[PDB]
Amino acid sequence: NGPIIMTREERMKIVHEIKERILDKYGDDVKAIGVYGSLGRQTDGPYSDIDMMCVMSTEEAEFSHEWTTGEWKVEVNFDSEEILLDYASQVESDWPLTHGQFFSILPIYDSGGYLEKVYQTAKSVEAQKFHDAICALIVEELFEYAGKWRNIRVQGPTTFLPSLTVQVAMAGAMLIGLHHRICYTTSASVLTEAVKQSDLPSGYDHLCQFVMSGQLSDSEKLLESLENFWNGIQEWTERHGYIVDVSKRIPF
Amino acid sequence: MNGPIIMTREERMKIVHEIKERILDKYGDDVKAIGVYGSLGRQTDGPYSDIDMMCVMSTEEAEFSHEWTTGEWKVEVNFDSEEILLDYASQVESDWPLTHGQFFSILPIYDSGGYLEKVYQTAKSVEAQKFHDAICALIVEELFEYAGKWRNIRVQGPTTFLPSLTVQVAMAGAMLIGLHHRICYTTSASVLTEAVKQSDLPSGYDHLCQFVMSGQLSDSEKLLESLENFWNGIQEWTERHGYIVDVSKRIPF
Ligand SMILES: NC[C@@H]1O[C@H](O[C@H]2[C@@H](O)[C@H](O[C@@H]3[C@@H](O)[C@H](N)C[C@H](N)[C@H]3O[C@H]3O[C@H](CN)[C@@H](O)[C@H](O)[C@H]3N)O[C@@H]2CO)[C@H](N)[C@@H](O)[C@@H]1O
Ligand SMILES: NC[C@@H]1O[C@H](O[C@H]2[C@@H](O)[C@H](O[C@@H]3[C@@H](O)[C@H](N)C[C@H](N)[C@H]3O[C@H]3O[C@H](CN)[C@@H](O)[C@H](O)[C@H]3N)O[C@@H]2CO)[C@H](N)[C@@H](O)[C@@H]1O
Ligand SMILES: Nc1ncnc2c1ncn2[C@@H]1O[C@H](COP(=O)(O)CP(=O)(O)OP(=O)(O)O)[C@@H](O)[C@H]1O
Ligand SMILES: Nc1ncnc2c1ncn2[C@@H]1O[C@H](COP(=O)(O)CP(=O)(O)OP(=O)(O)O)[C@@H](O)[C@H]1O
Ligand SMILES: [Ca+2]
Ligand SMILES: [Ca+2]
Ligand SMILES: [Ca+2]
Ligand SMILES: [Ca+2]
Repeated sequence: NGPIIMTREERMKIVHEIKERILDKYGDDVKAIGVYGSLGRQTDGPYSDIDMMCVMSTEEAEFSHEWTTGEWKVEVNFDSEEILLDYASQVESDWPLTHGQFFSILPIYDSGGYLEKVYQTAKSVEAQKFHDAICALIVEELFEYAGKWRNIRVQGPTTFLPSLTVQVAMAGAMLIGLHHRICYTTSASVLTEAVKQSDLPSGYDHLCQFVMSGQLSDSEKLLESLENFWNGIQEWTERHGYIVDVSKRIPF
Repeated sequence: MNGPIIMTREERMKIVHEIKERILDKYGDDVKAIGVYGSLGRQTDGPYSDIDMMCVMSTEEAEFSHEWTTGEWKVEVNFDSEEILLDYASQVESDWPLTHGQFFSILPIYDSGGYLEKVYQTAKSVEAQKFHDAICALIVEELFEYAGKWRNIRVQGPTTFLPSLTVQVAMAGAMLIGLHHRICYTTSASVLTEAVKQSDLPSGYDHLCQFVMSGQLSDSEKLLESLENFWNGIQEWTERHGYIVDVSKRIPF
């Protein structure tokens, strides 16, 4: 019947059950256990799942247990300290979406401040990595998206335009999050938090109103809204020094 | 940069061969093969399409990519050792229908020993069990969690996320059906349009896709009905096709 309603107290009872099972199964190879996601922020809603992370002493440990009981869902990630720290210091195009997990850790088990170390590593990422990730996002994501809707304008399909518009607004949100080096609280609040940030690219907020409201059927408006956002991107990047290399026809 | 410019297939192929020559010049006999994938590999590139190319290296553990723009056009070249590429071609993730069409239409431009054919043969020869597992994982990892997200939206918001979530659910359903039929979608723009003409869809999916394809995503009440109907169709569909996971234990490890 899909996920059921659960209270915060029931989810924490489940968490401590998982904690005991982890400690029983892996014992002294467990360095730390934490809850992240909305339960880690103590903002989980009725239908929220449980996300837990485990620091293992075993070197090269990298596995996950993800399951449902038919009523609720749990995900537990098991990483060696090195693998977890290296992932926490790595900045992809979706870093604002993903790395909020290291800012929300509720420690449940910790033998030596490992969860604090993970948090310190995530909040201390060098500014250059956000610069590089922003330039990568423009090339690998926004430029490709611009080709996709320009193709749609000349040859369709307009049936893809609503989905693409959603993706573009999300990519724009990642761009803003990388620029402010702030992680969004949750996925559902990515767009609502993005448009309250300072320093938006021209045309971004207008595009987001289509995605947030769901009024994505006027495909001519959407293409014009995408173009204005794309135009504002070049002005915004030049104004913030996120300059993309266009000088080499073949850069290797 | 003025964004992507109009380019013809002839111009894009001229660019491909310039890249091939530079790859062959730089890596010499460590290049086992070079091929084109994406819409240019299918010779269906549109005016604003970019260029996607693959390269098989003999160097062990080679795994890098060069992706760049000139301000007018964009290129991506992926370099993989044969082993890494054959391994990647034979793993089935939740997004296999989105990603692995690349191995079925490679336009060959350089090949020292049928490596491009070997990649294709590897991609088509994946065991049925790998699709079964990917489908069961997808239900747990993606659909069940999406169901909680829209149920959370109904009770505590935000509805401003609902159009986006609905797009994501339609895409995941498209992966689900593509995994079921072992069909890879052509390009991202055709994922939903091809998913809905597949036989034996879960009940409520085509209606959900009609919301997403038409862009009529402002009626939060109707979307929530539609997501629930599709979620119901999933329970019927998986359970009728044997995509069953044991869910009886509170902690299954
Ligand atoms: N190449 C074979 C294998 O690919 C894997 O990565 C796969 C996937 O992650 C990766 O996706 C990469 C991302 O990462 C990176 N952040 C930007 C890049 N444009 C995107 O590329 C892919 O998605 C784009 C659509 N948005 C497509 O336009 C593009 O043609 C496609 N190669 O491309 C690969 C599939 O083509 C691993 N590298 C490795 O297991 C092995 O190399
Ligand atoms: N965990 C530390 C690091 O995680 C990485 O993977 C990251 C990412 O791909 C991975 O994503 C995994 C997927 O893969 C897997 N196929 C389904 C699973 N629901 C999803 O989980 C992630 O996405 C969900 C939202 N859709 C979130 O609810 C979930 O909490 C989040 N961990 O979770 C990790 C981030 O939390 C690498 N494994 C490795 O660098 C190292 O293990
Ligand atoms: N695609 C993704 N990949 C990796 N991490 C992600 C992710 N999406 C979200 N996250 C990270 O993983 C955490 C848990 O994500 P989710 O379970 O999907 C939503 P949540 O933040 O717990 O709020 P919720 O109550 O709506 O569930 C996020 O808070 C975020 O830090
Ligand atoms: N998110 C993704 N990740 C990995 N591969 C993807 C992908 N999306 C699409 N693909 C694969 O990579 C190839 C190239 O994708 P893209 O360049 O993004 C669109 P295309 O198929 O070339 O048509 P188009 O560029 O004319 O719109 C696709 O044909 C497809 O097999
Ligand atoms: Ca969660
Ligand atoms: Ca989760
Ligand atoms: Ca392409
Ligand atoms: Ca591409």
